[PDB]
Amino acid sequence: ASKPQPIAAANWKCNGSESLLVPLIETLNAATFDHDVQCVVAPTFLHIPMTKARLTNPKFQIAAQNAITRSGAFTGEVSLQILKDYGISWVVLGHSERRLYYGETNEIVAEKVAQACAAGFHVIVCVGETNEEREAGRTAAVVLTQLAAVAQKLSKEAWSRVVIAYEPVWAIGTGKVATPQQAQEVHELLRRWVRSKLGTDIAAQLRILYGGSVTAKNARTLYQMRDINGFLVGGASLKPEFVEIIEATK
Amino acid sequence: ASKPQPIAAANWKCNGSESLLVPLIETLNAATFDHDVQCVVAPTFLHIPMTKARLTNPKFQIAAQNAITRSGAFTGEVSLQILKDYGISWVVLGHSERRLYYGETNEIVAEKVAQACAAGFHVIVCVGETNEEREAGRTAAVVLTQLAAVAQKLSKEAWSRVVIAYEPVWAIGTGKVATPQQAQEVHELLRRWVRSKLGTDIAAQLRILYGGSVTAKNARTLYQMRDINGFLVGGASLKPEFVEIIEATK
Repeated sequence: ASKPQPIAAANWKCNGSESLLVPLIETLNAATFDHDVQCVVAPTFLHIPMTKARLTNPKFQIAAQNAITRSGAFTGEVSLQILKDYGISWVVLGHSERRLYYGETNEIVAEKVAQACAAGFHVIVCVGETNEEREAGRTAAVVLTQLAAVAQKLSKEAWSRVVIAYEPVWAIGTGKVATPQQAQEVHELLRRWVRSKLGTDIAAQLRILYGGSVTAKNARTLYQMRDINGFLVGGASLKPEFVEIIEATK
Repeated sequence: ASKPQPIAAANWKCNGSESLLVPLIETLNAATFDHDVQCVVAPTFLHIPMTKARLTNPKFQIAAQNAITRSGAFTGEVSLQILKDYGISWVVLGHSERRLYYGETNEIVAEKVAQACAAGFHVIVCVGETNEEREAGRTAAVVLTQLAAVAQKLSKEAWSRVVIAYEPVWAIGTGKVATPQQAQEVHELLRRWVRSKLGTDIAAQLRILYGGSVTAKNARTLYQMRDINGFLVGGASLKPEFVEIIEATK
Protein backbone atom coordinates (compact mmCIF):
# COMPACT_ATOMS: atom_id res chain seq x y z
CA ALA A 1 0.00 0.00 0.00
CA SER A 2 1.01 3.71 -0.31
CA LYS A 3 4.00 4.79 1.99
CA PRO A 4 3.45 5.91 5.56
CA GLN A 5 5.16 8.95 7.06
CA PRO A 6 8.90 8.74 6.49
CA ILE A 7 11.55 8.94 9.24
CA ALA A 8 14.97 10.53 8.97
CA ALA A 9 16.96 9.39 12.08
CA ALA A 10 20.43 10.58 13.06
CA ASN A 11 22.63 8.31 15.13
CA TRP A 12 25.17 10.71 16.50
CA LYS A 13 27.02 7.59 17.86
CA CYS A 14 29.38 8.84 20.52
CA ASN A 15 30.94 11.79 18.76
CA GLY A 16 29.94 15.46 18.96
CA SER A 17 31.01 17.89 21.68
CA GLU A 18 29.35 21.22 22.44
CA SER A 19 31.87 22.70 19.85
CA LEU A 20 30.62 20.33 17.06
CA LEU A 21 26.90 19.93 18.00
CA VAL A 22 25.89 23.57 18.49
CA PRO A 23 26.57 24.63 14.82
CA LEU A 24 25.02 21.33 13.70
CA ILE A 25 21.86 21.94 15.82
CA GLU A 26 21.71 25.55 14.35
CA THR A 27 21.83 24.18 10.77
CA LEU A 28 18.94 21.77 11.36
CA ASN A 29 17.03 24.52 13.19
CA ALA A 30 17.49 26.88 10.17
CA ALA A 31 16.24 24.24 7.79
CA THR A 32 12.60 24.02 6.77
CA PHE A 33 10.97 20.79 5.56
CA ASP A 34 7.67 21.29 3.79
CA HIS A 35 6.73 17.68 3.78
CA ASP A 36 5.40 15.23 6.32
CA VAL A 37 8.59 13.66 7.84
CA GLN A 38 9.54 12.62 11.38
CA CYS A 39 13.06 13.57 12.01
CA VAL A 40 14.87 11.95 14.99
CA VAL A 41 18.20 12.82 16.54
CA ALA A 42 19.97 10.40 18.95
CA PRO A 43 22.70 12.28 20.83
CA THR A 44 24.95 10.53 23.42
CA PHE A 45 23.33 10.55 26.85
CA LEU A 46 25.62 13.44 27.95
CA HIS A 47 24.59 15.62 25.00
CA ILE A 48 20.87 15.06 25.30
CA PRO A 49 20.38 18.05 27.75
CA MET A 50 21.98 20.66 25.40
CA THR A 51 20.19 19.07 22.48
CA LYS A 52 16.78 19.36 24.16
CA ALA A 53 17.50 23.00 25.30
CA ARG A 54 18.68 24.04 21.81
CA LEU A 55 16.86 21.98 19.19
CA THR A 56 13.80 23.78 17.67
CA ASN A 57 13.09 22.30 14.17
CA PRO A 58 9.43 21.28 14.55
CA LYS A 59 9.83 17.97 12.63
CA PHE A 60 12.35 16.74 15.24
CA GLN A 61 12.30 14.42 18.22
CA ILE A 62 15.22 13.53 20.41
CA ALA A 63 16.03 9.82 20.89
CA ALA A 64 18.28 7.85 23.22
CA GLN A 65 20.81 5.55 21.54
CA ASN A 66 20.16 2.83 24.08
CA ALA A 67 18.61 2.23 27.50
CA ILE A 68 18.12 -0.45 30.25
CA THR A 69 14.64 -1.65 31.34
CA ARG A 70 14.72 -0.65 35.02
CA SER A 71 16.44 1.98 37.23
CA GLY A 72 18.44 0.87 40.28
CA ALA A 73 21.75 -0.93 40.80
CA PHE A 74 23.32 -0.66 37.24
CA THR A 75 26.41 1.58 37.31
CA GLY A 76 27.08 3.42 33.99
CA GLU A 77 23.62 2.74 32.52
CA VAL A 78 20.56 4.96 31.78
CA SER A 79 17.07 3.49 32.27
CA LEU A 80 13.87 3.99 30.26
CA GLN A 81 12.26 5.70 33.27
CA ILE A 82 15.07 8.24 33.79
CA LEU A 83 14.92 9.07 30.04
CA LYS A 84 11.11 9.40 30.19
CA ASP A 85 11.26 11.73 33.29
CA TYR A 86 13.59 13.95 31.29
CA GLY A 87 10.99 14.18 28.51
CA ILE A 88 12.71 11.77 26.09
CA SER A 89 10.09 9.72 24.25
CA TRP A 90 12.18 7.96 21.54
CA VAL A 91 14.92 5.35 21.90
CA VAL A 92 17.04 3.22 19.53
CA LEU A 93 17.22 -0.44 20.58
CA GLY A 94 19.15 -3.46 19.35
CA HIS A 95 21.75 -1.52 17.47
CA SER A 96 24.34 -3.90 15.85
CA GLU A 97 27.15 -2.35 17.97
CA ARG A 98 25.16 -3.35 21.01
CA ARG A 99 24.43 -6.86 19.82
CA LEU A 100 28.04 -7.46 18.76
CA TYR A 101 30.19 -5.64 21.34
CA TYR A 102 27.87 -5.32 24.24
CA GLY A 103 26.27 -8.77 24.52
CA GLU A 104 22.72 -7.74 23.56
CA THR A 105 20.98 -10.98 22.57
CA ASN A 106 17.68 -11.28 20.69
CA GLU A 107 15.95 -11.79 24.08
CA ILE A 108 17.73 -8.83 25.66
CA VAL A 109 16.74 -6.58 22.73
CA ALA A 110 13.14 -7.88 22.71
CA GLU A 111 12.74 -7.34 26.47
CA LYS A 112 13.99 -3.70 26.17
CA VAL A 113 11.54 -3.00 23.38
CA ALA A 114 8.59 -4.50 25.31
CA GLN A 115 9.43 -2.27 28.31
CA ALA A 116 10.13 0.91 26.28
CA CYS A 117 6.85 0.29 24.55
CA ALA A 118 4.95 -0.06 27.88
CA ALA A 119 6.80 3.06 29.10
CA GLY A 120 5.19 4.98 26.20
CA PHE A 121 8.33 5.26 23.99
CA HIS A 122 8.42 5.11 20.16
CA VAL A 123 11.08 2.56 19.42
CA ILE A 124 13.58 2.15 16.57
CA VAL A 125 14.31 -1.56 16.73
CA CYS A 126 17.52 -2.44 14.88
CA VAL A 127 17.99 -5.67 12.91
CA GLY A 128 20.73 -6.99 10.59
CA GLU A 129 22.89 -9.90 9.53
CA THR A 130 26.71 -10.07 9.58
CA ASN A 131 28.94 -10.90 6.58
CA GLU A 132 29.46 -14.43 7.95
CA GLU A 133 25.65 -14.85 8.30
CA ARG A 134 24.95 -13.39 4.77
CA GLU A 135 27.54 -15.70 3.13
CA ALA A 136 26.01 -18.73 4.91
CA GLY A 137 22.81 -17.70 3.07
CA ARG A 138 21.13 -17.00 6.42
CA THR A 139 20.07 -13.36 5.91
CA ALA A 140 16.35 -14.10 6.14
CA ALA A 141 16.69 -16.59 9.10
CA VAL A 142 18.74 -14.09 11.13
CA VAL A 143 16.78 -10.85 10.55
CA LEU A 144 13.44 -12.63 10.85
CA THR A 145 14.54 -14.33 14.13
CA GLN A 146 15.62 -10.98 15.52
CA LEU A 147 12.33 -9.54 14.39
CA ALA A 148 10.08 -12.45 15.59
CA ALA A 149 11.90 -12.38 18.96
CA VAL A 150 10.70 -8.82 19.41
CA ALA A 151 7.21 -9.38 17.94
CA GLN A 152 6.68 -12.35 20.40
CA LYS A 153 6.81 -9.83 23.34
CA LEU A 154 4.35 -7.39 21.81
CA SER A 155 0.72 -7.27 20.76
CA LYS A 156 -0.99 -5.84 17.68
CA GLU A 157 -1.41 -2.46 19.33
CA ALA A 158 2.32 -2.03 20.11
CA TRP A 159 3.20 -1.57 16.43
CA SER A 160 1.91 2.07 16.11
CA ARG A 161 4.97 2.77 18.36
CA VAL A 162 7.52 0.49 16.63
CA VAL A 163 9.85 1.36 13.75
CA ILE A 164 12.29 -1.15 12.25
CA ALA A 165 15.84 -0.15 11.10
CA TYR A 166 17.66 -2.51 8.78
CA GLU A 167 21.44 -2.47 9.36
CA PRO A 168 23.37 -4.19 6.66
CA VAL A 169 26.08 -5.26 9.16
CA TRP A 170 27.68 -7.43 6.42
CA ALA A 171 28.30 -4.21 4.43
CA ILE A 172 29.18 -2.03 7.48
CA GLY A 173 31.82 -4.49 8.71
CA THR A 174 33.34 -5.06 5.25
CA GLY A 175 33.50 -1.29 4.42
CA LYS A 176 30.93 -1.65 1.60
CA VAL A 177 28.11 0.55 0.48
CA ALA A 178 25.03 -1.65 -0.05
CA THR A 179 23.06 -0.85 -3.24
CA PRO A 180 19.43 0.39 -3.25
CA GLN A 181 18.67 -3.20 -4.47
CA GLN A 182 20.48 -4.94 -1.61
CA ALA A 183 18.67 -2.69 0.88
CA GLN A 184 15.29 -3.20 -0.73
CA GLU A 185 15.77 -6.96 -0.93
CA VAL A 186 15.81 -7.21 2.88
CA HIS A 187 13.14 -4.51 3.48
CA GLU A 188 10.80 -6.41 1.25
CA LEU A 189 11.22 -9.68 3.25
CA LEU A 190 10.83 -8.00 6.58
CA ARG A 191 7.58 -6.42 5.34
CA ARG A 192 6.32 -9.75 3.89
CA TRP A 193 6.85 -11.37 7.30
CA VAL A 194 5.06 -8.49 9.05
CA ARG A 195 2.15 -8.65 6.57
CA SER A 196 1.63 -12.38 7.15
CA LYS A 197 2.07 -12.44 10.99
CA LEU A 198 0.47 -9.10 12.07
CA GLY A 199 -1.75 -7.87 9.23
CA THR A 200 -1.85 -5.72 6.15
CA ASP A 201 -2.86 -2.72 8.29
CA ILE A 202 0.25 -3.15 10.54
CA ALA A 203 2.45 -3.94 7.44
CA ALA A 204 1.21 -0.80 5.51
CA GLN A 205 1.77 1.63 8.44
CA LEU A 206 5.16 0.30 9.56
CA ARG A 207 8.22 2.31 8.88
CA ILE A 208 11.28 0.31 7.94
CA LEU A 209 14.35 2.54 7.85
CA TYR A 210 17.56 1.73 6.12
CA GLY A 211 20.60 1.82 8.52
CA GLY A 212 23.43 1.28 6.03
CA SER A 213 25.68 3.92 4.50
CA VAL A 214 23.54 6.96 3.70
CA THR A 215 24.78 10.17 2.04
CA ALA A 216 23.16 13.11 0.26
CA LYS A 217 24.40 11.33 -2.86
CA ASN A 218 22.50 8.06 -2.31
CA ALA A 219 19.61 9.16 -0.01
CA ARG A 220 17.05 9.74 -2.78
CA THR A 221 17.71 6.54 -4.72
CA LEU A 222 17.42 4.57 -1.43
CA TYR A 223 14.09 6.30 -0.59
CA GLN A 224 12.61 5.45 -3.97
CA MET A 225 12.76 1.73 -3.10
CA ARG A 226 9.30 0.35 -2.44
CA ASP A 227 9.85 -0.75 1.20
CA ILE A 228 12.24 1.93 2.41
CA ASN A 229 10.58 4.45 4.66
CA GLY A 230 13.68 6.37 5.53
CA PHE A 231 17.03 6.13 7.25
CA LEU A 232 19.11 5.66 10.31
CA VAL A 233 22.14 7.66 9.29
CA GLY A 234 25.68 7.33 10.72
CA GLY A 235 28.47 9.81 9.83
CA ALA A 236 26.59 12.10 7.44
CA SER A 237 24.02 12.94 10.23
CA LEU A 238 26.74 14.85 12.01
CA LYS A 239 27.10 17.09 8.92
CA PRO A 240 25.09 19.86 7.20
CA GLU A 241 24.19 17.40 4.37
CA PHE A 242 21.82 15.63 6.82
CA VAL A 243 19.45 18.40 5.74
CA GLU A 244 19.60 17.03 2.14
CA ILE A 245 19.18 13.49 3.50
CA ILE A 246 15.95 14.63 5.20
CA GLU A 247 14.84 16.38 1.95
CA ALA A 248 15.27 13.07 0.04
CA THR A 249 12.31 11.47 1.88
CA LYS A 250 9.96 13.95 0.17
CA ALA B 1 52.22 5.74 57.46
CA SER B 2 49.79 8.63 58.13
CA LYS B 3 46.73 8.60 55.81
CA PRO B 4 46.53 10.68 52.57
CA GLN B 5 43.53 12.89 51.79
CA PRO B 6 40.24 10.95 52.17
CA ILE B 7 37.57 10.68 49.47
CA ALA B 8 33.83 10.38 49.81
CA ALA B 9 32.43 9.28 46.44
CA ALA B 10 28.74 8.99 45.68
CA ASN B 11 27.63 6.46 43.06
CA TRP B 12 24.10 7.40 41.92
CA LYS B 13 23.99 4.21 39.73
CA CYS B 14 21.00 3.93 37.44
CA ASN B 15 18.84 6.35 39.54
CA GLY B 16 17.41 9.79 39.25
CA SER B 17 15.01 12.42 38.27
CA GLU B 18 15.59 16.09 38.09
CA SER B 19 12.79 16.16 40.68
CA LEU B 20 15.09 14.36 43.18
CA LEU B 21 18.57 15.71 42.41
CA VAL B 22 17.85 19.47 42.61
CA PRO B 23 17.18 19.50 46.48
CA LEU B 24 20.01 16.98 47.03
CA ILE B 25 22.51 19.20 45.21
CA GLU B 26 21.21 22.25 47.20
CA THR B 27 22.02 20.39 50.45
CA LEU B 28 25.48 19.40 49.20
CA ASN B 29 26.09 23.07 48.25
CA ALA B 30 25.27 24.24 51.79
CA ALA B 31 27.33 21.45 53.47
CA THR B 32 30.50 22.76 55.00
CA PHE B 33 33.36 20.56 56.40
CA ASP B 34 36.17 21.14 58.95
CA HIS B 35 38.73 18.74 57.32
CA ASP B 36 40.49 18.10 53.94
CA VAL B 37 38.26 15.65 52.00
CA GLN B 38 37.80 15.12 48.25
CA CYS B 39 34.16 14.61 47.61
CA VAL B 40 33.03 13.11 44.29
CA VAL B 41 29.52 12.73 42.90
CA ALA B 42 28.91 10.35 40.00
CA PRO B 43 25.48 11.08 38.35
CA THR B 44 24.11 9.26 35.25
CA PHE B 45 25.47 10.68 31.94
CA LEU B 46 21.99 12.17 31.42
CA HIS B 47 22.21 13.96 34.80
CA ILE B 48 25.84 15.10 34.55
CA PRO B 49 24.96 18.44 32.76
CA MET B 50 22.35 19.41 35.50
CA THR B 51 24.89 18.54 38.23
CA LYS B 52 27.70 20.46 36.55
CA ALA B 53 25.31 23.44 36.25
CA ARG B 54 24.07 23.34 39.86
CA LEU B 55 26.93 22.01 42.13
CA THR B 56 29.12 24.71 43.59
CA ASN B 57 30.51 23.10 46.75
CA PRO B 58 34.27 23.40 46.13
CA LYS B 59 35.22 20.17 48.00
CA PHE B 60 33.30 18.25 45.31
CA GLN B 61 34.19 16.84 41.86
CA ILE B 62 31.95 15.23 39.25
CA ALA B 63 32.66 11.71 38.02
CA ALA B 64 31.12 9.53 35.26
CA GLN B 65 29.98 6.05 36.31
CA ASN B 66 31.72 4.60 33.23
CA ALA B 67 33.29 5.54 29.88
CA ILE B 68 34.72 3.95 26.75
CA THR B 69 38.17 4.49 25.11
CA ARG B 70 38.60 5.56 21.43
CA SER B 71 38.51 1.88 20.40
CA GLY B 72 35.11 0.74 21.71
CA ALA B 73 31.78 0.60 19.92
CA PHE B 74 30.29 4.09 20.49
CA THR B 75 26.50 3.46 20.11
CA GLY B 76 24.88 3.86 23.50
CA GLU B 77 28.31 4.62 25.04
CA VAL B 78 30.04 7.84 26.22
CA SER B 79 33.74 8.30 25.63
CA LEU B 80 36.58 9.57 27.82
CA GLN B 81 37.22 12.34 25.26
CA ILE B 82 33.59 13.45 25.21
CA LEU B 83 33.59 13.63 29.03
CA LYS B 84 36.84 15.59 29.14
CA ASP B 85 35.45 18.02 26.61
CA TYR B 86 32.47 18.48 28.93
CA GLY B 87 35.06 19.36 31.63
CA ILE B 88 34.62 16.10 33.64
CA SER B 89 37.92 14.80 35.05
CA TRP B 90 36.87 11.96 37.41
CA VAL B 91 35.72 8.51 36.32
CA VAL B 92 34.64 5.30 38.11
CA LEU B 93 35.95 2.22 36.27
CA GLY B 94 35.63 -1.51 36.66
CA HIS B 95 32.54 -1.39 38.79
CA SER B 96 31.35 -4.83 39.93
CA GLU B 97 28.03 -4.42 38.13
CA ARG B 98 29.88 -3.79 34.87
CA ARG B 99 32.37 -6.67 35.40
CA LEU B 100 29.30 -8.90 36.16
CA TYR B 101 26.47 -7.78 33.81
CA TYR B 102 28.25 -6.01 30.99
CA GLY B 103 31.27 -8.32 30.46
CA GLU B 104 34.16 -6.04 31.36
CA THR B 105 37.17 -8.26 31.87
CA ASN B 106 40.31 -7.43 33.72
CA GLU B 107 41.95 -6.37 30.41
CA ILE B 108 39.11 -4.14 29.35
CA VAL B 109 38.97 -2.32 32.69
CA ALA B 110 42.80 -1.90 32.45
CA GLU B 111 42.55 -0.35 28.96
CA LYS B 112 39.87 2.08 30.11
CA VAL B 113 42.00 2.89 33.18
CA ALA B 114 45.21 3.50 31.23
CA GLN B 115 43.35 5.57 28.67
CA ALA B 116 41.54 7.64 31.34
CA CYS B 117 44.82 8.30 33.08
CA ALA B 118 46.51 9.43 29.77
CA ALA B 119 43.61 11.87 29.29
CA GLY B 120 44.04 13.55 32.73
CA PHE B 121 41.43 11.72 34.75
CA HIS B 122 41.47 10.69 38.38
CA VAL B 123 40.34 7.20 38.25
CA ILE B 124 38.35 5.24 40.86
CA VAL B 125 39.33 1.68 39.96
CA CYS B 126 36.92 -0.88 41.46
CA VAL B 127 37.88 -4.45 42.57
CA GLY B 128 36.18 -7.10 44.74
CA GLU B 129 35.43 -10.77 45.03
CA THR B 130 32.07 -12.52 44.82
CA ASN B 131 30.58 -14.69 47.55
CA GLU B 132 31.64 -17.89 45.68
CA GLU B 133 35.19 -16.59 45.24
CA ARG B 134 35.37 -15.73 48.92
CA GLU B 135 34.06 -19.15 49.91
CA ALA B 136 36.69 -20.94 47.82
CA GLY B 137 39.53 -19.03 49.54
CA ARG B 138 40.11 -16.89 46.41
CA THR B 139 39.73 -13.25 47.72
CA ALA B 140 43.46 -12.23 47.39
CA ALA B 141 43.87 -14.06 44.09
CA VAL B 142 40.85 -12.34 42.59
CA VAL B 143 41.43 -8.81 43.86
CA LEU B 144 45.23 -8.89 43.20
CA THR B 145 44.61 -10.14 39.66
CA GLN B 146 42.05 -7.40 39.01
CA LEU B 147 44.50 -4.90 40.40
CA ALA B 148 47.61 -6.39 38.70
CA ALA B 149 45.91 -6.25 35.27
CA VAL B 150 45.38 -2.52 35.77
CA ALA B 151 48.87 -1.96 37.26
CA GLN B 152 50.68 -3.37 34.27
CA LYS B 153 49.21 -0.87 31.75
CA LEU B 154 50.43 1.92 34.00
CA SER B 155 53.73 3.48 35.09
CA LYS B 156 54.92 4.86 38.47
CA GLU B 157 53.69 8.42 37.68
CA ALA B 158 50.17 7.23 36.89
CA TRP B 159 49.57 6.33 40.60
CA SER B 160 48.92 9.89 41.67
CA ARG B 161 45.71 9.78 39.55
CA VAL B 162 44.60 6.28 40.73
CA VAL B 163 42.19 5.40 43.52
CA ILE B 164 41.21 1.79 44.36
CA ALA B 165 37.67 1.10 45.65
CA TYR B 166 37.29 -2.26 47.26
CA GLU B 167 33.73 -3.45 46.97
CA PRO B 168 33.02 -6.96 48.06
CA VAL B 169 30.17 -7.98 45.68
CA TRP B 170 28.39 -9.69 48.61
CA ALA B 171 28.22 -6.18 50.32
CA ILE B 172 26.65 -4.37 47.35
CA GLY B 173 22.93 -3.66 47.93
CA THR B 174 22.57 -6.42 50.58
CA GLY B 175 22.67 -4.60 53.93
CA LYS B 176 25.68 -6.84 54.65
CA VAL B 177 28.67 -4.63 55.27
CA ALA B 178 32.21 -6.00 55.68
CA THR B 179 33.02 -5.76 59.35
CA PRO B 180 35.73 -3.10 59.75
CA GLN B 181 38.20 -5.99 60.05
CA GLN B 182 37.03 -7.84 56.91
CA ALA B 183 37.59 -4.63 54.94
CA GLN B 184 40.83 -3.66 56.68
CA GLU B 185 42.25 -7.09 55.89
CA VAL B 186 41.59 -6.61 52.18
CA HIS B 187 42.68 -2.90 52.03
CA GLU B 188 45.91 -4.15 53.63
CA LEU B 189 46.43 -6.91 51.10
CA LEU B 190 45.95 -4.35 48.25
CA ARG B 191 48.24 -1.66 49.73
CA ARG B 192 50.91 -4.24 50.51
CA TRP B 193 50.93 -5.48 46.87
CA VAL B 194 51.03 -1.87 45.71
CA ARG B 195 54.10 -1.45 47.99
CA SER B 196 55.90 -4.55 46.59
CA LYS B 197 55.62 -3.19 43.01
CA LEU B 198 55.76 0.54 43.56
CA GLY B 199 57.51 1.15 46.89
CA THR B 200 56.92 3.01 50.15
CA ASP B 201 55.83 6.44 48.78
CA ILE B 202 53.24 5.27 46.26
CA ALA B 203 51.68 2.76 48.70
CA ALA B 204 51.38 5.34 51.47
CA GLN B 205 49.90 7.99 49.17
CA LEU B 206 47.30 5.76 47.40
CA ARG B 207 43.65 6.02 48.50
CA ILE B 208 41.84 2.74 48.93
CA LEU B 209 38.18 3.28 49.51
CA TYR B 210 35.65 0.93 50.91
CA GLY B 211 32.38 0.27 49.09
CA GLY B 212 29.43 -1.88 50.15
CA SER B 213 26.52 -0.89 52.41
CA VAL B 214 28.17 2.28 53.79
CA THR B 215 25.73 4.30 55.96
CA ALA B 216 26.08 7.16 58.44
CA LYS B 217 25.72 4.40 61.12
CA ASN B 218 28.84 2.36 60.01
CA ALA B 219 31.12 4.81 58.21
CA ARG B 220 32.99 6.18 61.22
CA THR B 221 33.89 2.66 62.51
CA LEU B 222 35.18 1.80 59.01
CA TYR B 223 37.13 5.01 58.53
CA GLN B 224 38.99 4.23 61.83
CA MET B 225 40.75 1.28 60.13
CA ARG B 226 44.34 2.02 59.16
CA ASP B 227 44.07 1.07 55.38
CA ILE B 228 40.68 2.65 54.71
CA ASN B 229 40.76 6.08 53.13
CA GLY B 230 37.09 6.79 52.64
CA PHE B 231 34.13 5.43 50.76
CA LEU B 232 32.29 4.65 47.57
CA VAL B 233 28.69 5.01 48.64
CA GLY B 234 25.67 3.72 46.74
CA GLY B 235 22.08 3.92 48.13
CA ALA B 236 23.02 6.30 50.96
CA SER B 237 24.65 8.73 48.49
CA LEU B 238 21.22 9.81 47.30
CA LYS B 239 20.05 10.89 50.79
CA PRO B 240 21.04 13.81 53.12
CA GLU B 241 22.89 10.98 54.97
CA PHE B 242 25.79 11.35 52.58
CA VAL B 243 26.94 14.55 54.29
CA GLU B 244 27.20 12.61 57.59
CA ILE B 245 29.32 9.97 55.76
CA ILE B 246 31.67 12.65 54.45
CA GLU B 247 32.01 14.01 58.00
CA ALA B 248 32.91 10.48 59.11
CA THR B 249 36.17 10.76 57.08
CA LYS B 250 37.42 13.38 59.63
